[PDB]
Amino acid sequence: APSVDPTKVIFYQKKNFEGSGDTYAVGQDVSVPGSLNDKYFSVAVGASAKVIAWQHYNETGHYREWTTSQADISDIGGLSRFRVVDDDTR
Ligand SMILES: [Ca+2]
Ligand SMILES: [K+]
Repeated sequence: APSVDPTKVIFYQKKNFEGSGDTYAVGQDVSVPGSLNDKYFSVAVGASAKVIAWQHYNETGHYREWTTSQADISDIGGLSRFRVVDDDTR
């Protein structure tokens, strides 16, 4: 994965971290823009950042927690909403 600052994550519209990336940071709750809905397919995850992610905008459907970089997030079945939070198990 490309280098990413500890408190940040970068979403890509291709698998394997290809193409231009969109950077988000700890403290952001994001409903993905209409034009980018379901279009993110990999994510570089910074050392102190954690992504809480949902298939649907209303925080339902396939659910994921990503604490490490993901080369393929196809399995969430179309990413629509996520939060970037401090990377802590508690
Ligand atoms: Ca979706
Ligand atoms: K992390």
